[PDB]
Amino acid sequence: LYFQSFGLMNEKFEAANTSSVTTNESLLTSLDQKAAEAKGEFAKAAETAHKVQAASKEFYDYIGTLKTQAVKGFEVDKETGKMPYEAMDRGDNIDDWFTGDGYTKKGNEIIAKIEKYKSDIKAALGTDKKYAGIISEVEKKFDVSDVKNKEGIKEKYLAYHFKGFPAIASAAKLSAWQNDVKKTEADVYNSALGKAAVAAASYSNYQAIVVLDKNAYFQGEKVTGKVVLGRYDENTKPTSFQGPGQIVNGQAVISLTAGGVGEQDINGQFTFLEDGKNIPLKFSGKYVVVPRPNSATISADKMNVVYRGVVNPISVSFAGVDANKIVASAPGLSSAGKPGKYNMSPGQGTEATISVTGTLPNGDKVTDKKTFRIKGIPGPTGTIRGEMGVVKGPKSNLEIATIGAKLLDFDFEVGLDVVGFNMKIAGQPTVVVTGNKMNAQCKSVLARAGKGDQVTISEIKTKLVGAGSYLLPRTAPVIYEIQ
Amino acid sequence: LYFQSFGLMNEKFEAANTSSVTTNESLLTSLDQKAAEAKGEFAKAAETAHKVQAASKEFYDYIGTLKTQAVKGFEVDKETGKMPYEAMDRGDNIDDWFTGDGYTKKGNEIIAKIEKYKSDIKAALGTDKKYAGIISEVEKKFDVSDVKNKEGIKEKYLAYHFKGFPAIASAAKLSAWQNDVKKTEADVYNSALGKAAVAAASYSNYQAIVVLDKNAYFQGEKVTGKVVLGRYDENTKPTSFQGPGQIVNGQAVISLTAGGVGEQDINGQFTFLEDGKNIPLKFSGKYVVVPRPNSATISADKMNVVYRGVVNPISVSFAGVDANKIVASAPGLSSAGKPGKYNMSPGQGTEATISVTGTLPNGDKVTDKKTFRIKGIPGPTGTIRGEMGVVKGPKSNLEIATIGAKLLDFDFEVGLDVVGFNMKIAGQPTVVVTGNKMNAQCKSVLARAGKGDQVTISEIKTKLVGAGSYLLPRTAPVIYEIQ
Repeated sequence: LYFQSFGLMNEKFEAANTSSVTTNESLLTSLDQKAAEAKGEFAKAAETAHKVQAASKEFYDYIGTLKTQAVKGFEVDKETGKMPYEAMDRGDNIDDWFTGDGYTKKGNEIIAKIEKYKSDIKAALGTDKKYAGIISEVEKKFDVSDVKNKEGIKEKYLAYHFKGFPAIASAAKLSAWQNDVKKTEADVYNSALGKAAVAAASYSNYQAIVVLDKNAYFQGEKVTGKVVLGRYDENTKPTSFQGPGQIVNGQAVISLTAGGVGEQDINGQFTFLEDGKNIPLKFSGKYVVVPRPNSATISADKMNVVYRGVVNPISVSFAGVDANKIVASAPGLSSAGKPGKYNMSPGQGTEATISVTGTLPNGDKVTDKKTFRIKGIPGPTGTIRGEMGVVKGPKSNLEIATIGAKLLDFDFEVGLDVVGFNMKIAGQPTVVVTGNKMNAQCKSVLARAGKGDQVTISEIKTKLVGAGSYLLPRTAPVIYEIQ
Repeated sequence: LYFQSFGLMNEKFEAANTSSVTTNESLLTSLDQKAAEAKGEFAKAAETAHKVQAASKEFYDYIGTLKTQAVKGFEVDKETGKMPYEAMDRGDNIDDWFTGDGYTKKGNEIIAKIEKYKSDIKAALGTDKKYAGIISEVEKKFDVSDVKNKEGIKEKYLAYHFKGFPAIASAAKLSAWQNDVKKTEADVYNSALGKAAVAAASYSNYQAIVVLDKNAYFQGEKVTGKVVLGRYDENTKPTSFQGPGQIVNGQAVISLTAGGVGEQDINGQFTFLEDGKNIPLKFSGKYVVVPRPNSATISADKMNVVYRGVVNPISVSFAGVDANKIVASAPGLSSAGKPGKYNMSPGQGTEATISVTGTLPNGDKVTDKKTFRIKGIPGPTGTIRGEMGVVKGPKSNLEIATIGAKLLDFDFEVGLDVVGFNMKIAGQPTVVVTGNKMNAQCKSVLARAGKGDQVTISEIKTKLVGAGSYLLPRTAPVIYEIQ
């Protein structure tokens, strides 16, 4: 009596099919957008989803053709659109599917179509575990093997399910097959998106990398940095990369010729188009350009000497330390008026040690020292009229002469003054003289001298003026020969 | 006449429900395993999936209770398990759902149960776009508002759908509701896994980082490295991290006190448990420990001197260059037998330039030079019996005396020999002597000398032996005074 119950079942199933076309389209679009934007596995998943789209459509559409044939000759209402369910109690419309016990060319054609759907779905989806349940359900729901009846004899699937059935019951069964196709379809679209995203999120797609803040350290300094999981995937395809390199497996191998001097930046970015928004991941890498070593230390080992009573210029440098962060100290040491330039006037003793402390850019203190031998000024050489050794000329020139002293090859500009000496001519005692000139006593003692006679000037007392004033212990004697 | 068609519909739907319990369990397990292993978004998705599990179960089970009531009093076959479909043409069993036009306490109870299912699903799933279609379908399929009949009057949903219907038709409708619950369930399990994995794969979860091979360069050197997308996500939870730091947002901030000397490694790993396998991502970070600057250059500016005819020891060093990679050259320069130690014996000229080339660890060549002034050996001081100036004693001591030369405060061990001199006593001409001893001519010339008399020894010819032999131009004179 109740054909309305079959009418309602068909109404329910068709409403699910109409709702399904929009929801399945929306799921496919999500997968397409994800594939176009992120590529990799999402492009592999979209390829699968579209193969299943075409196999589901072919079958769904073909089912619609069989439904049309089942409801043939029944006028759908003009406004409501619903068929007269009470009038649909015979399956006369689908008689041409079967001949006697078997099928016609049409019946064998339906079976081959159901078969093609299962085969296509099986081929589109792989052998992958993620899809094994989807396939098993398709093969179960669409198992077209002969059905045993109450007697236990086998009946051909289409005859068993549709032969002599009410037209409305047959339309409801076919609408239920359409529900199964739409369900499987959505299952694949949601399973494909998930399989692809799980693969993209796999920790097999990274390399552990140490990024230290600097690569060179001194002992005791805090080494600082991070260890990150850096993407290492072929399927990682940035929309763009700006920087001194090209993308290979989601990374950029970078190179550049080191800039002039100081701290330098390696700036750029990756951009990713994701869910309609552009994702910029900017970077500012850092390196430093240091000057190459350029200062050798070349010293004469016997020359580490400072003279007492003179201003000894000293140069100080400490490679690896800025000239402004170098401090030299010692007794007798002062600044000379240029960076790293000092003056040493040694105190008492045999050695003078100059100590140097440098402050490194990290604030570290570094120390070195050098010992210089303190030497007394060399003995000057006595002179008569500025000549050394044996001075010749008239007796007259000796009487008005100045007794002096010279320091030969001495690299220091000093003042030398004779404060006394001893004069001697044969036959008369030595005259001790105060001053650098011949006494009235000298001139009288010389009255007896003439051509050939030598006058010795010895025990010359030389006063030096440099950094202080000193009475030098020894000056070489000088001789005058009258001619 | 056909109750078998309703029997088959119910058989189909129940077979889908039995198949669904195992497939939905398998989907939930995948999500649970992923949540336990990778956590983050997969734990958020599993929380959603379990809320929907309990709401679907409550409803599915309650539907089973209504089905039992619909098929009450019908003996299922002992072996086959199938109900007698022909015998089930009345809905007498579910009469207690309705009273007159309305419902009983039981009928209102079914409506409240359907309502609770939709509300629970709506509450379990959020307002998130990924789940908007799932919710819309639940609200559509389970819309329990009054249904307009053929006359256009509204009929209560349960009365319209189940009042006076064949028991087998009512069981099939309820089994179809069960199919909808299982479908929605699977939809949520597959949508939750996908939403979570898409979020985990989002490029918003990275920082672009420059990892250079070194941080310090000289101008012109190839700066080398990579730029990687390093994971920066709170939801990135490694199973373990070994290294000198702790994990914060999928990264490890690392620190250590720099080791002794040379190339050092920062070794460790991240491990991730994924799909039953442990994923080890090992790292070996590199740093170098360099010695702090320790060598100052302290020089006496007036002392950059080398003497002609002597072996002048020179020291050479070049900070930033290994002692074995330093090469010094100059005319007169040779090795002294220790690293960086040389000997200079200058040629002709006023200056000697020592050039130094260093080879840096990268093979680079660095050059510096220093000019030294070449000075002739200072004039020696003449001696009689090894005494300088004015030598006193008997005439006897003068006759057998050796005339010599001394270099005072000369820091070089040389050989000095007198090869000639001039002897002079008053009243007699100068005696020119070959040798360093008093001639027979000298001894005869001295026969006339006595107490008080001075003898001058001048024009001393000194031969020097150092690095070669030289006749020194000037030697200071010496005087003898007989007493």
